[PDB]
Amino acid sequence: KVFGRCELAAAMKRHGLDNYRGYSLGNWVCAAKFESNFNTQATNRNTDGSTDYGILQINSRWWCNDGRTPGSRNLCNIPCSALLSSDITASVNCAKKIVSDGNGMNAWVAWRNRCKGTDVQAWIRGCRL
Ligand SMILES: [Cl-]
Ligand SMILES: [Cl-]
Ligand SMILES: [Cl-]
Ligand SMILES: [Cl-]
Ligand SMILES: [Cl-]
Ligand SMILES: [Cl-]
Ligand SMILES: [Cl-]
Ligand code: NA
Repeated sequence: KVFGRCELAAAMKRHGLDNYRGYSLGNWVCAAKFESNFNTQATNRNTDGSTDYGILQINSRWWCNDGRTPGSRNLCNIPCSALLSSDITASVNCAKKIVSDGNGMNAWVAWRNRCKGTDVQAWIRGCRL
């Protein structure tokens, strides 16, 4: 599924991400824009052989099982395929664990490089929320 901007903002708010760990909804929408362009089926292979999955490009090194990432963990206790669903519940629940891990949203390098410190409220501007 390719979400619209305000469509995703609404879905993220419905699943309790808005101000989760103090990160406003615009932070989460911005991260999803640059990680996946709002596409739930986004995948990207890392140089180390891990893969990133879904709207928030969650990595198989730590967070999900894809059976092809040696020495990895599965701390969200999900198959990485769950992260590609039209239903964002598994991505949101796993993102809540990642953002609790100690470095907040810096876990998402695209958030650090493209969203952090910017006017992230622009990402939810106009949306009925
Ligand atoms: Cl957009
Ligand atoms: Cl915001
Ligand atoms: Cl594996
Ligand atoms: Cl594990
Ligand atoms: Cl699995
Ligand atoms: Cl959803
Ligand atoms: Cl933080
Ligand atoms: Na894994």
